[PDB]
Amino acid sequence: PRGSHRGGVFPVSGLTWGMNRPYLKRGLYQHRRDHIFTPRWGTRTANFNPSALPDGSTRRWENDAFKAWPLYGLPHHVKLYAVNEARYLVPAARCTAGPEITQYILNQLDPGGAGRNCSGIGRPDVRLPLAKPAAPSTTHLPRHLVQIARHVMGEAGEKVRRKALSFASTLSDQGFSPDVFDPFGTPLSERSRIKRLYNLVCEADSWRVKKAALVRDLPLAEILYSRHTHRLQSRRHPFWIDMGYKKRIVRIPYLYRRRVAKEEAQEREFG
Amino acid sequence: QNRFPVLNTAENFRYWKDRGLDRLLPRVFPLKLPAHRRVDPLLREYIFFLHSMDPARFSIRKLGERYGLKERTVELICREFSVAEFLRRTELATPYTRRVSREKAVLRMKEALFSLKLGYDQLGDEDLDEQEEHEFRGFRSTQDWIQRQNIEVEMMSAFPLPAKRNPLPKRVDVDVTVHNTPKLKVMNWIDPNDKVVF
Amino acid sequence: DTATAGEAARALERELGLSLLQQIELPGFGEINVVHGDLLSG
Amino acid sequence: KMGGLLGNAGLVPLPPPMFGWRTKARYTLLESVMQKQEKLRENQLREYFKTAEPVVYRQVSEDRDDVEQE
Amino acid sequence: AAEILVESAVEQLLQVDAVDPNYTLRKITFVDRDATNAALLAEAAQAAKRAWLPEHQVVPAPVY
Amino acid sequence: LPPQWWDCPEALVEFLLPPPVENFFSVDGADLDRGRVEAVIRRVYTHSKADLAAPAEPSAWSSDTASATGDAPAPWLQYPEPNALWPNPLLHNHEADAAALEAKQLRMNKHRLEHLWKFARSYGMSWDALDEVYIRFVQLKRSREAQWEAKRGEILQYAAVVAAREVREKRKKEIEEAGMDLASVQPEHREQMLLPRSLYRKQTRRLFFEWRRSYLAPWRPGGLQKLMKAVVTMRMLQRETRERFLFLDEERSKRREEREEEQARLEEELVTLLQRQA
Amino acid sequence: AIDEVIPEEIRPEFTPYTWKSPLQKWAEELKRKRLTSHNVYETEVFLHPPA
RNA sequence: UUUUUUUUUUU
RNA sequence: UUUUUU
RNA sequence: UUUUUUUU
Repeated sequence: PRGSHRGGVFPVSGLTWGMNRPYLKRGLYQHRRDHIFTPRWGTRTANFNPSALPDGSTRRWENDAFKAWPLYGLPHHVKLYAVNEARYLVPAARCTAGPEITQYILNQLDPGGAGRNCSGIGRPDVRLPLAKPAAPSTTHLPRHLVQIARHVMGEAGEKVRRKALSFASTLSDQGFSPDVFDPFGTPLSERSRIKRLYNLVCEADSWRVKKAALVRDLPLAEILYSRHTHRLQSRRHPFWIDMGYKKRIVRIPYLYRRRVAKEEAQEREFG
Repeated sequence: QNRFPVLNTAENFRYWKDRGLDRLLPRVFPLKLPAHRRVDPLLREYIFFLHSMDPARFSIRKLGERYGLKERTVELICREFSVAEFLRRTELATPYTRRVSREKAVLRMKEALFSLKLGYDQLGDEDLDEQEEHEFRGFRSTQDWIQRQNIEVEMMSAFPLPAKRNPLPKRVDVDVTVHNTPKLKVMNWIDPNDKVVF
Repeated sequence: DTATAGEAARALERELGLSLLQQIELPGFGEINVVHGDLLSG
Repeated sequence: KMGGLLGNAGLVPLPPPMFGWRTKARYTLLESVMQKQEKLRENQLREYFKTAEPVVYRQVSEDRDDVEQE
Repeated sequence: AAEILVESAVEQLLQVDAVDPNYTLRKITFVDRDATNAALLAEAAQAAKRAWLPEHQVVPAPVY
Repeated sequence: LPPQWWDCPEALVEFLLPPPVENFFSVDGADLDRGRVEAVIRRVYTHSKADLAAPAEPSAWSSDTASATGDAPAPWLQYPEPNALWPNPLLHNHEADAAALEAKQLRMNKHRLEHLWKFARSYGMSWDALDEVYIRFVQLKRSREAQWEAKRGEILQYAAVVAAREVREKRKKEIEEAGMDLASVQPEHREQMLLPRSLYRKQTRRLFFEWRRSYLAPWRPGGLQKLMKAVVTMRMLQRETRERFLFLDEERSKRREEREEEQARLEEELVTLLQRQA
Repeated sequence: AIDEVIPEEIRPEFTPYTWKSPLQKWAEELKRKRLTSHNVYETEVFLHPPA
């Protein structure tokens, strides 16, 4: 069997011995959680309530509680996301190439096809915030159905419905096609949000920060403080571990009273 | 030196990560919580009722689509609700005095604290089906266990290069049930390596 | 040799019956629900 | 003993039990009684569901008696 | 998508969501050209039949 | 009001006395009478007229299938009413074609009725209709919560004097039984002994919560299901009736407008009837 | 079909439709109003009661 | 550390 | 036996 | 809101 440890029995926190130090005697000190970085997402109350009427007015929030339960609904993220959207789609915006080259660029920037949820950016049937007005992309529409439909639609939907604003702007998309258009007044508005860039800005709030030697030292304790991966695992039986806490309930208070008993009595008879 | 404006490059991989002296810096992180507990308790009762009323019209999959819940998550809501109600109607014991491990006790405290700060969720926010996306899930994701290699080296040429050797599936033994009786359970051992089926 | 099944597996399926698709019939409400797959404008 | 176990699995014909089958005369009548009792018990529980009461007292000391199925 | 369609057909026939039953529609059929798709569709049918008709209600042996 | 709480102001009445929850009626047998149940079924059957009828299937009759018998003890079919509707005889609508057609229709309807419950079991409210009520239920309850919060100070201050009349009286008896007399005690300690700071704070907190716990409708241990059970069941009775008489009681002499409002006011009658304490 | 993209603020999540269930419309309405608040939502409070 | 399950990557 | 407290 | 924090 394996009993007591045969070795240095170095501490989990990684501190040295000696006088005027946290640790005095050599030991493991596995129970000492104070030295270990832990969050505080709860709340603490006061020791005395001066108010006459019993009320929970002593409850206070913790500093780490605000960041422990965030919400992706704050207003100051949409503005930043919109700006990054324009800078992320610049490769295809200034790509004065054919449809084959433009399509490939958009595919890498946003994976989308059959059986996948795409953002709809770049598709002919989508509204985009273009710098200047431009006509829709009516190149993909059939020519046989539009020509036969232009006569049956009538004057109501041939010169006042869509053609009244189909050539108001000088610029156009995919060349020009005055013959082929959409007589019906179907507005292709609305869009969809991205799943890659949106998830990055949302998580940005979790990494924000608010005779001396030239070069600052790097104590070992620092490493183990935050990181929990490099820390030795527990080996003692759970039963013993749990019993240690119970022992301290009545032991600890006695030590505090024993110290002040001598100091207080000395002053009452000599001082 | 090179142009590649995308979000799956070597430098862009694992965005918002400490690379340098900031690794040792302490940082607070959000506390995870299961979806089946963040939903409004009120809605849980409603969902359970439907399930128990008409399983045919209200199937496990159809019920979760309206409220945006996964097939696995919705199953736990009915199971956890059932037991809570059973002990109350029968006058056996109160939920608060119920015996349970310490792992669940801490979870209950987080659930109450989650709503006290933000509030309960009226409707779940999760996708029913998965989607193939580039994400970092552990250290076993960015590794090839078949060829046992990290760096792929290939010849640079415009002409068609010969393809690589495809892997074969691993044949393992399995078991099936043929006859089941209250006093006996018969099973069959399948051996895919046997040439003769018979 | 240990990649594909032999001739024994193929022969067994012929006898077991594994080598108009579906019909959901409800007496009183719905006549029949046939899922036959074929050409429409053939 | 090996034959009996294999018989239930359907691999081989079921072997006869001890003393044969023709002598099994009293067991046939006894088995019918057990089967009849099971069917009769079913009829009893039918009525319960209509007025299921988790808590049922009695006219002795107002004692509580819980009911649970399995 | 397959499960949606199949599941929807059955309800129409029975007219569950109707205060006043008006039996007019008593014939629903599905036609698919693709062999692959056809096969898949069949599978869906099977699942639909389960949990609806009392003659095809399965139950695990341990709980049965 | 109770004699103990006789000092309650006008501004604090509705708090301790929760109103009777709008139109919350239940259908469970725990709060129903023989007379009421009979009346409700009668009111439904009165739509038509008949004298002669035939037995029903859902009544023993050499039961052989697990379809037409008592269902499993689910928390949707435990309340009393449909056991008194299924076994009901097949009523008529009121020579040669006048009788042959009437019989044929009834016989045909019989078979469909039988299988109505065989496949499906929920033919009441629609998906949106079910959800509609739910929305409103939450909304109405949210209001009460808001009120409480606003009136926090009022409630707490009120309860302070409540505990004074109980702690002082209760402590007086305890000292008399335990102690001997309070005549030789210091006057300064007389007030503290009768109203200690421990019991006063503990009783006030317990009494403060007493006033709370209103709106017991959305109660976890079977408090939500009660509304749903009583809501959905309404539609089921109507449907059942119609099934029996599909094409034998009306000659299609009304449009959709009349039919839509015909079943509107009908429900009103039922709710009043069942929801009554005479 | 793409050109110079101008940054524009949109709220695809809060977009009522003719196919959404009644419960979804209700749930989204309350959530939208909470994020638009500029007096309570965008504030930090230490104590729970207004002390 | 799973009520009605003898099933469950429970954590 | 006390203190705190959705 | 439960003999909750609280510990043979």
